[PDB]
Amino acid sequence: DDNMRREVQRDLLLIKHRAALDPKRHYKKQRWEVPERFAIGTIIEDKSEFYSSR
Amino acid sequence: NPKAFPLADAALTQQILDVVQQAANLRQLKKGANEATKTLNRGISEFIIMAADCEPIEILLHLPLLCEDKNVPYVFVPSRVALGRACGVSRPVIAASITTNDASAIKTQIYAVKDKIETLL
Amino acid sequence: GARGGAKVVIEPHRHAGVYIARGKEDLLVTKNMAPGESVYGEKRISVEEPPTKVEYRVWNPFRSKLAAGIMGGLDELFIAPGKKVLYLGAASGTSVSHVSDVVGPEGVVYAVEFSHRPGRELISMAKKRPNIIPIIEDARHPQKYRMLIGMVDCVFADVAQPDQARIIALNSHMFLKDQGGVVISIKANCIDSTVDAETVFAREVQKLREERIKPLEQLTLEPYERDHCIVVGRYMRSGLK
Amino acid sequence: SADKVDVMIIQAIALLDDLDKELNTYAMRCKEWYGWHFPELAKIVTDSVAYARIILTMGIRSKASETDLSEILPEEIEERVKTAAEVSMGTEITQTDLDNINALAEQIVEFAAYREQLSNYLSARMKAIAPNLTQLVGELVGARLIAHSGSLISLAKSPASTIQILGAEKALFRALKTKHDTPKYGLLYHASLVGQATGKNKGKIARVLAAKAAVSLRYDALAEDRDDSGDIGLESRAKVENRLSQLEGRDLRTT
Amino acid sequence: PIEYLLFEEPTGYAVFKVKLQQDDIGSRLKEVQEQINDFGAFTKLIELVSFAPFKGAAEALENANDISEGLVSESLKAILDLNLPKAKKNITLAISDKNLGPSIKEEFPYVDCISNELAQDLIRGVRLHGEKLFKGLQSGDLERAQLGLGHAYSRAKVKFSVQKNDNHIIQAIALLDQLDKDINTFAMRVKEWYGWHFPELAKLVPDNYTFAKLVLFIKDKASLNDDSLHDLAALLNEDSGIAQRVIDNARISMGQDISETDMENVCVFAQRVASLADYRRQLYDYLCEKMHTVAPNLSELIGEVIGARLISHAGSLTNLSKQAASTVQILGAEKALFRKNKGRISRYLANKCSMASRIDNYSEEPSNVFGSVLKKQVEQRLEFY
RNA sequence: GCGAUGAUCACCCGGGUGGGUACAAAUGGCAGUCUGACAAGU
RNA sequence: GAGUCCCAUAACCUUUGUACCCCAGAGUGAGAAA
Repeated sequence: DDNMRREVQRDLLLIKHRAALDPKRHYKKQRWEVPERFAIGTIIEDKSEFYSSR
Repeated sequence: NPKAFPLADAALTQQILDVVQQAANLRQLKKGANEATKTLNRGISEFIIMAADCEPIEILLHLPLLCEDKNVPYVFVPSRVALGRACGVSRPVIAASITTNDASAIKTQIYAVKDKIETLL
Repeated sequence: GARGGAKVVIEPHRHAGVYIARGKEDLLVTKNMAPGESVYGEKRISVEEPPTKVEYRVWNPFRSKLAAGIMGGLDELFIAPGKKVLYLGAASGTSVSHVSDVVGPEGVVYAVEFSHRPGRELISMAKKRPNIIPIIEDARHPQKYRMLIGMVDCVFADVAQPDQARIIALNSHMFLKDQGGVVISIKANCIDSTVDAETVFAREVQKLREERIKPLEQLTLEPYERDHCIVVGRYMRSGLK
Repeated sequence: SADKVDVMIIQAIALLDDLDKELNTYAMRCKEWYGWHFPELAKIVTDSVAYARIILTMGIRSKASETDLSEILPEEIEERVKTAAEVSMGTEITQTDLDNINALAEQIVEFAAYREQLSNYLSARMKAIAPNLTQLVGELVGARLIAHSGSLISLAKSPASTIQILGAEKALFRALKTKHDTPKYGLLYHASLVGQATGKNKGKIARVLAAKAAVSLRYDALAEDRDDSGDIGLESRAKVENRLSQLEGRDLRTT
Repeated sequence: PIEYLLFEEPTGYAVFKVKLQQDDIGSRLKEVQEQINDFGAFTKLIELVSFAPFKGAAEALENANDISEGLVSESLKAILDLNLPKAKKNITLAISDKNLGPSIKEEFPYVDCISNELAQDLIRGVRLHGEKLFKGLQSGDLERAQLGLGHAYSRAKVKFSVQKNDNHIIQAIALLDQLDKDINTFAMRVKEWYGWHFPELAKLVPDNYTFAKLVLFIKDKASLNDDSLHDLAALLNEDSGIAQRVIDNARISMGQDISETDMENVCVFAQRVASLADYRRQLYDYLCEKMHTVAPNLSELIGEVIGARLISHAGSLTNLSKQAASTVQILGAEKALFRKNKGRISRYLANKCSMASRIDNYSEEPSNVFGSVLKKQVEQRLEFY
């Protein structure tokens, strides 16, 4: 929606500049202009991953 | 027809076990069904040896389903007591796995037996 | 890395029907046909849309070779929404389920498998996915199941046999459309362990040209797999020149 | 009087919302569980109560050939489920399974049978505790307005503006603090009169209807000798309709 | 020299007549390949002369297996007999399968089967256009029959069965706990509604299911008779003495009398809670029986309800079996299904539980002999620690 | 009379505090119920 | 004049009650007892 909720706006601005978040990561080079169709989602872990990745 | 299938002959079984004992000395052998299940999941298994006289066999029949899906050869040996003796441990072993290592000193023998199991299957 | 409650941004991939989930890490994801369950325990992403809760599945390259193909950057995939696909060597729903996701409800997938132990699992997954036709039959003899397959826009073959070049040809002649796609996953150990990997790939490509399949592209799947390459070709019945 | 307690209204509406959820999940559970035997039904017949009745009339696909489902489904839909029956992918089930799935289906129709009974009871209650309000806004919206305030008296002591926007505090009270425009419908958007309006007239009718709602509501709560007739609401309803017709009669476009 | 063409379709068999024969020497030329794709050119080659749909789904599967093995079904014998002229010189029939050829020849000595590339090419055309060539003849829909036949053909070879099936267990558990929640929720509401009319009873009879049944009897507290006292005394027991208290306290309470219509719902609503508890008791027994049939070894080791929850957590019995011993332990570690010395027994039970699942999943008719001995082995471990 | 069908691996005074996981309730908190005289026709 | 349409029929935090926990997780993999 054109409302472009600031919470969503800051999220995408935190992915355009993700190289500086952590000094040990150093991702590939890419631009990532904001796409005109995208969605925000939450990962759902497997029940077998209760200790590992939850 | 039988659930334990295919079953290696006397000529092949001695060859298989001879690989098992050397893999044990070189720390390239995983012993037991639970270990063998992990190796298939991680994709580090060369092939799986199983005991056809396990009481009951059904407690190791999950391995063939894993073994085929990952295209890992598998074979049954008639005896679990003999298989345990080859592994280098003091108890019977119903299932074992040969870990993958291209730098192993026994690479040729593992690949030789691996070919026979593929033909046998 | 990609823990449970972490939020992610889902955006479309260059290939239709495939999506990317950004964040601290990037994940290749496809939309779920049967929401609320995982077929091989993959991570899933849930999105609220107006509100209905859509669900996405993570595609693990180390488990499915086709996913490794996307990561390496295959230029052309003939698997796309609304296209019939013939999947040879469907061991289980590890990769067919993801292929079923891409084609959409409109498309279909004919999963072909030989061994019965995985077949029972292939049927079980198939019931949840209406657009999958499971064929528990030997792919070396396409005639046995000719009743069960119509024309297919693309053929994907992951069969690990030394004589796969014959399997791909016979199935392509019967069912693949003219100008249709062919995607093959080649494992050099399986075909000829004596000779190096590159020769087998060079040898395998030659057979396809003999069989009236024009190879468009070959990609190696490292670092995900060693000794593998995916060759994408077009079935040019008219002429390969 | 035993017939003039509003606490039955607040519980009845609260129970009704709970029922709509639980009846949904049971309907869902039947669709996967019986859909195992015959997965094509859910796509064809979407209504939950209808779906349960199909199981009741025919237990197994084999019965689909001879069983007649006309009272449940129209002709064109009803033959589709027959055609799907013979070609379907699902597995056959034992009688022990069928009795259990059959028992679940009876719960679906039983709840739907009781759900409409609760709606009728709420209508009778709403027509006895605040008859004027029901005539104007309606029973269902009327009940919710009472339940939101917690009591009939408390709603009566509220001005017309609050009653307009009773069900949209989050949008309203977000808007006030951030200096943006405020909502204009609230809970009344589901009133029948507002639905009839269109365009910007919906906001105007919401204001007019809410103002008359307070008048009809206060007469309901504070009248010592109220007759259970709703006359004040009925005359109030006439005024709102007259405002609606004149408001809608105007055309912005030049003629 | 091709004159007739036989095509096998999931709806039925179709026979065609080849009006014109395509060039043999130039078969690989781009032009003769392109006409196969174009419908305008293809119609000039072949025409439909007959189409015999299958009687039913069962017939289709029988012919699907017969076609798979290169055998001639009674239906195929009929259509060829009706169409192919009797024939020194032999009528030529184009078939896809070389294995099917000898079977046809034995039945019909006067027909010669051709399956060379020329025949294969025409078959490719027929498969390509499908229903377009049938000129509106009722072939149903070629895709829906294809889907149905495929599951039928596949499961026949695998010998899939309902006895192995455990999805029924998964559904029951998700419903059983849902019933438990809804019985409690509505039963709580029944207390509130009848609480207004006579609040003191909700204190007297804490057991909700007892309370619901008793409310069905004492609809109006004003009704108090010694005969009624005995009747409600029959409900549950007078050991608690509630039978006397309710009679006394009903005479003397602040409960506010409510309308008959509202009374009508408290009994009707309480009836619904009563039915659900009755259904929940039935469903729980159904689950108990099914586990004994499906997973006798797992059910005996830990229990019917617990094992079913473990199966649902894995998502299926097969998923549980394939998992390693360590994974099974954390599978029930969120609800403490298996629960330092306390931890050791939990881990030990996990291994045995994993062993029990394997026996259940890969046995056509699992027996409970191995599950019992597995349990006794745990008991000896239990005593030791 | 063992075992790969799996060995091994917070605080304070018997009592009390600290931290964690699943559910339920709260007339507990966030938390504060919009503006107010013109508008429509000739 | 004025965002129902980010479920105020709700989310989050706090308190209480109940039932369990204070070990690792793609857990490890040949010791234990004397």
